[PDB]
Amino acid sequence: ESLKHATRIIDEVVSKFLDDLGNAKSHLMSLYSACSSEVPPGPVDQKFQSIVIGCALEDQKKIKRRLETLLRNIDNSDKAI
Amino acid sequence: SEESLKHATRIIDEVVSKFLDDLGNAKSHLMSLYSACSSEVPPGPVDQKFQSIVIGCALEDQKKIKRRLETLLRNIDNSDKAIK
Amino acid sequence: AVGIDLGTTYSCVGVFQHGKVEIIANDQGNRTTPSYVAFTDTERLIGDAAKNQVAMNPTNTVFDAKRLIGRRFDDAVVQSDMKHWPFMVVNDAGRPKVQVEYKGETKSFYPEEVSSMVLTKMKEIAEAYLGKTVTNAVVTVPAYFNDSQRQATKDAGTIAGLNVLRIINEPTAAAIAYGLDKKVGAERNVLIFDLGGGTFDVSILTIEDGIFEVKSTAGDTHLGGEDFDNRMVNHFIAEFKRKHKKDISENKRAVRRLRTACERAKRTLSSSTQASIEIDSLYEGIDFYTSITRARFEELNADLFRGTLDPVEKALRDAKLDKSQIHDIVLVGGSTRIPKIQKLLQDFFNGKELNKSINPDEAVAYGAAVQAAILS
Amino acid sequence: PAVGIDLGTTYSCVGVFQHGKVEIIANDQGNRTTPSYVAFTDTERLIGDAAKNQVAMNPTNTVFDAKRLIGRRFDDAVVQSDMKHWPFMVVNDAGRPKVQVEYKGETKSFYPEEVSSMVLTKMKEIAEAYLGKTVTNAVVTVPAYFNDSQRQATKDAGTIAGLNVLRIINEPTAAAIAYGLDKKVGAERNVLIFDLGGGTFDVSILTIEDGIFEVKSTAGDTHLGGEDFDNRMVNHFIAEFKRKHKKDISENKRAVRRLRTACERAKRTLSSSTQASIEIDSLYEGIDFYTSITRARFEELNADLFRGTLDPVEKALRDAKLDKSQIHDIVLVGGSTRIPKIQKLLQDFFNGKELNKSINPDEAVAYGAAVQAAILS
Ligand code: NA
Ligand code: NA
Ligand code: NA
Ligand code: NA
Repeated sequence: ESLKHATRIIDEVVSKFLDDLGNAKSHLMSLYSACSSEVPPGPVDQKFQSIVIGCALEDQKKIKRRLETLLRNIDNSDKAI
Repeated sequence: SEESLKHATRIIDEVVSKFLDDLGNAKSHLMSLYSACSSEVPPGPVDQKFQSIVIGCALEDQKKIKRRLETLLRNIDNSDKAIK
Repeated sequence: AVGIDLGTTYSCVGVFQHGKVEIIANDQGNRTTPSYVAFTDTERLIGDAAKNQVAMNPTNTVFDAKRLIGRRFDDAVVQSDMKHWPFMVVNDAGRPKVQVEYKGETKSFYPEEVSSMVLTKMKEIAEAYLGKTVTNAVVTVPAYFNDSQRQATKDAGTIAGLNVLRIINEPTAAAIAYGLDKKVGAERNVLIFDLGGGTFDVSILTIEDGIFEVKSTAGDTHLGGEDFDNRMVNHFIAEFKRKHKKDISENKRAVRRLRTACERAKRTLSSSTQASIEIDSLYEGIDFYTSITRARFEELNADLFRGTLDPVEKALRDAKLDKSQIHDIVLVGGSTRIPKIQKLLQDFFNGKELNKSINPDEAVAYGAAVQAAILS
Repeated sequence: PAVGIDLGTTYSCVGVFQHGKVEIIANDQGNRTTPSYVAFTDTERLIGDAAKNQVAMNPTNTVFDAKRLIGRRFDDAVVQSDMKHWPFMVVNDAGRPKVQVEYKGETKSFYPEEVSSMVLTKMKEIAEAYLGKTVTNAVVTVPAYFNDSQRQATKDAGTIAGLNVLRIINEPTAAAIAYGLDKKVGAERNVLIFDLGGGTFDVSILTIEDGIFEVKSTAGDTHLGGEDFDNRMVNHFIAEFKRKHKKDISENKRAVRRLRTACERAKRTLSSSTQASIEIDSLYEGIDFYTSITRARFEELNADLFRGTLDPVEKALRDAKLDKSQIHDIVLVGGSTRIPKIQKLLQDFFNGKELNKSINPDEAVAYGAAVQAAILS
């Protein structure tokens, strides 16, 4: 009873966090797709795409890489919890 | 061009800081639970109800629970480090 | 229209509906809310959240406001109490005020302002449950409160944006909860035995044709469940010294965890003749394990338990009644759950049955809710 | 509090006049204009920015340009021509065109005014989110050339969106009101409104006497705008990429989409600077696109189109029986009027006359409508 109860209170904090991880990921995907040369599989933040297409070449590459790394860290954090 | 890089960075920053804040609330929640299991002076709040539930568990369960909290706080901290 | 039991340590709010009373739970599902208020560098906290941060912010976490409400600073009771509180009490034109640090600002508040905050939380709790805005309420106070304390309590309700339909006596509310005012016969007597977490009140009421009259009151304003917990704590601190040669008394965190373990053990001893206490790394990495029987628990509190009978005898004398003249006995307050307490009172009244079917922590609020429905 | 809504072909804008000041309302993403896009998916109906963000993944169920169908017959030559540039389906329901899409797994068709009604709903909600009150009264604008049925259909679209349309006013009249041209002193004033947006060009001549407006003439090109200037750039750079790398990106939709976006950005930059860099990370087969263009080269690519904007000006003048020297005020509306060369050509045509342009050209119509809405309620 107690163990089950203590575990349930912890699982709710975790679940809520996993949901937030999910939100961050979907938001990051719309920004990453604006940088990709692939046909967008999901929504593309049109404003962000305009802005990045406007940056200098290497800054476009940096932004894409930063976004890729963030998505990887979000996934690593997801699987580790 | 230099302004575009700044505006682009801001948009990503807002997504990140938002997530980091969600990661901060989870940390505080877990921290109030962990402190309920710890014999150390609490740095912040201490969930009283959780402290009762824990103390009501078998000795090894109390150790289990505290161990699970230290792990989550660590994994949560690794996450905060990597994601800045 | 809701009924509120404004207790010294915890408060409860109920509402009459569907011909029955419903005791409303708060956000955390707790049917009672600590009468605490905390002031931090950023916010103000009320209830559980206030109590959960007591350890990190002791000097800015207020409680027992009810012990000051309506009193003068130079009151012998105030002067005595402020020597045991971790927060500051200052003099303001003969009026007592609590002084705390709130947002880097040294501020002070009147006892009734602190209570209005507790009432506000109770108001918000009731609103979340009913869905509508709650404004009408019946609030309770100890039967021994004077006009000054009653008015200050009403004002606290007013400040909280409530329309206090009436200020009624806690014991009267308990008697109403058991419908001891609706039956056949002539003028009857009632003894209310109220033992909470830190206060003990004995009241004798006489009910005649639906009309209530307080005949006498007695008790001990500093006797409650926490004292029975202290006796156990001291017991285990001495036990630990013997088994591990270590004294934990000067380790706040250790003492508090032990206290929490003792509270649970006490609850268990209310339905079991034995209880087990376990605490991971209580002191210097050492695990604390032990047990305690009901008999030993009773021996540890012997003088406190039997002492509750003295105020009963005093109340009887002041009412000019023989114990055989009491028609009903009502149990209120969480601590009335302790078997030894119930047995001592029952034996004192030669086996007379005790009114206790209503959750002792909610009876007062229950009765006030009923009265609120009648005055709404 | 009544609001003013510019129901545009490509984007819409809502504003409100309170405390003697017009406020152009930003949407949930902080954008002062909202795309007149409506999309249908397996689970929901998106409108505005969210609808436009997912056009690439859901092209056939994302509707736009509905305004171009208002008051049209399915068999009208312009509808058949426009249908070729639209990914979504248009069908003939008893002589009337209807956009058809898949929604929640079901085939649905909508009349053009119903799509407009959806956009008005979005604009209504944007306004309410800002005002914190219910928005019911509004003034909605329409092109000056709209007939009775077209105006009535727009009004009905507003009514169905839950709006009490106080009045349907002409876009050029709204622009004239934004500049307070109807509050000036004197005898008749002739005003020319030069409106060059993303996909349309309209010229209107209005006469104003004692606050009363009369449309004297209208001219323009329903298919000329900023997008065509970007188009010239896109084809130019596709040929340049082909010449330099021996690679034709024309069949890679994503590549073309990113290049188009780059050209649009470059075009905007050329309205403020004399040169722009155009760079795209891994445009085709990992090959970066890296070049630049001067304002002069941009003007040259569009020369015939820029100079062509004066023909409609001359036609409007001729039809209004006015000599160019009789125009008292010139108003610029539409994002493309920001192009320096266009402004210079127009200013020279009118012997150096100063142009009214201080008000953001993308917002002038909403602005004037907001002002008139406050007056009407
Ligand atoms: Na533990
Ligand atoms: Na008092
Ligand atoms: Na007071
Ligand atoms: Na509640």
